Amino acid sequence: AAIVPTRELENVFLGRCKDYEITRYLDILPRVRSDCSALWKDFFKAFSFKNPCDLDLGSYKDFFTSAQQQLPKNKVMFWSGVYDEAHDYANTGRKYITLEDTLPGYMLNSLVWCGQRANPGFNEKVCPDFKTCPVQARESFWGMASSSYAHSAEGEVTYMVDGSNPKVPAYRPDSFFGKYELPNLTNKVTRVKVIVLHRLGEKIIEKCGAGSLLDLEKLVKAKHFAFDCVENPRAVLFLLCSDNPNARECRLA
Amino acid sequence: AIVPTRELENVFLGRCKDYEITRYLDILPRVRSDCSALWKDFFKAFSFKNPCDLDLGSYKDFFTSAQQQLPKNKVMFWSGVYDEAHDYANTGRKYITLEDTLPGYMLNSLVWCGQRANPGFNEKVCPDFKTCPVQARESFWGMASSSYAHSAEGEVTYMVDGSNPKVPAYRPDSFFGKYELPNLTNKVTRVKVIVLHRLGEKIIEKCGAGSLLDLEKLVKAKHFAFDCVENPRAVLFLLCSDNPNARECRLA
Ligand SMILES: NC(=O)c1ccc[n+]([C@@H]2O[C@H](COP(=O)(O)OP(=O)(O)OC[C@H]3O[C@@H](n4cnc5c(=O)[nH]c(N)nc54)[C@H](O)[C@@H]3O)[C@@H](O)[C@H]2O)c1
Ligand SMILES: Nc1nc2c(c(=O)[nH]1)N1CN2[C@@H]2O[C@H](COP(=O)(O)OP(=O)(O)OC[C@H]3O[C@@H]1[C@H](O)[C@@H]3O)[C@@H](O)[C@H]2O
Repeated sequence: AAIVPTRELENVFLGRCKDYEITRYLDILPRVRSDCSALWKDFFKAFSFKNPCDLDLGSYKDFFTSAQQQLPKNKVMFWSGVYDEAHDYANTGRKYITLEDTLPGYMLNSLVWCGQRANPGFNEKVCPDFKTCPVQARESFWGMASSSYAHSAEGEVTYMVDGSNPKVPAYRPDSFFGKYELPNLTNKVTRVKVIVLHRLGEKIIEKCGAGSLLDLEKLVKAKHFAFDCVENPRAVLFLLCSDNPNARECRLA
Repeated sequence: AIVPTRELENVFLGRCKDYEITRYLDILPRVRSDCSALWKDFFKAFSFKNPCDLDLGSYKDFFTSAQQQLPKNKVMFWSGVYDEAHDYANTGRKYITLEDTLPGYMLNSLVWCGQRANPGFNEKVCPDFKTCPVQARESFWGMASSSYAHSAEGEVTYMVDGSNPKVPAYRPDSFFGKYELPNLTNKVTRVKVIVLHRLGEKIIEKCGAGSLLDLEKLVKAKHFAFDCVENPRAVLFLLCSDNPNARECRLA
């Protein structure tokens, strides 16, 4: 019913922020104008002195306005259900960008924090489990993060999905992609390129042009973008094969 | 002459704090010293001295403060193959590299040097990696390698470039040759060499020949077991991911 928050949240935030500013993605993403301390103030204002369950999509809006970078054309990737594979393939910004390579994504990835009403306005020892909050509160931070990131995409965007999960459709309207990313693609986007990941040794569940992927195809087209879809394209298959080289799908000529 | 990192202390302390609270928590222990104490040891090694006035001892206190116990069988060394080895080690999930440990993570890619005048480090320019004598040029990374190799236990892995016509896969004067191999202790049981044959490039070096034979001789003389493989499938597949039309990557 509870989760342990990250210790020294301000120090971690500011330390990640300074590391990023001087050393990370230097030739891949631009620097943000606001200094780390200003970004901290915006971040801490969004959630402090508020019950976690009262947050909503607007809570972190000003922080994301300050933190948002212009993103390289054609390079933005979204992912659903395949965090490791999508990040491994995107290769720390070198092939695609993910939210986690952007400043706000990088500063807060993996961290846990919570406001409270009593002083000092946040809790550094215990946080309620967020499943108890309404969905707009639970999704307050990462939901706005995704919206702001998607809204900055231009050119082709790529969406990597799990095609091997019989319980979770490749495309779902209520996922972060469906709820915060796709609806925020602007007319600067030209094409949605879907990569369907079929895990090695698992029954194939979803296929391009069928089920939820056909629903997605229709929606992308109704939003006036080009669309393509590939299953385990060679480059991704080789990546899966590196972690399971003796899988039947990885046999050499 | 090369460009020093801006805000060196802010970056060191920011990476130090990030690492302390959030990085490698399930694979490497925390160190006892706080980030401000580690800064103090690091800074005193080079500060208020001419930028070449260093030797292997200069960062002794920093490295002893920063050294972590390392996961048995998980240590990797590398020469000439930065991206491939780091990609394969996969930020500590499969192997550890020096760059995943606290001191390697903090200083990786940074540039700094001392000067005599206040503030005791040069924020404008640092010497090219060739103007200082060898024991000074290798002072920080040499001792990082020494300390790291000395903490290795069980099987260790070494990835080398077998496709470089100018530079042997193994050299006694590389960091591995000079600082790592000689610091492997009796807790090490086996040196496992992985030879990278870059895709589409001529093979220069192979297991059981050339400098790999020299290495095998030395490893055995230390009573460690030895094996060597060229482009083992897991590594080949990683290479292929970035170049899937290469002839080495044709599938059944
Ligand atoms: N992260 C690092 O900067 C680093 C630097 C030096 C040494 N390591 C460690 O020694 C082993 C790799 O050095 P070594 O065996 O000499 O391999 P390389 O031949 O690839 O050289 C390693 C780094 O050394 C850099 N390099 C570049 N120029 C110089 C130089 O003039 N003098 C000098 N001593 N090193 C230089 C080069 O860009 C490489 O990134 C490895 O197992 C790590 O545990 C890591
Ligand atoms: N804690 C984090 N959460 C999230 C990041 C993130 O970096 N960290 N997220 C999302 N997110 C939240 O974590 C899950 C993963 O859902 P999952 O079902 O795997 O995929 P979604 O489409 O819901 O979310 C992935 C989407 O938003 C970023 C990243 O840029 C991807 O393109 C999702 O349901 C949200 O509740």
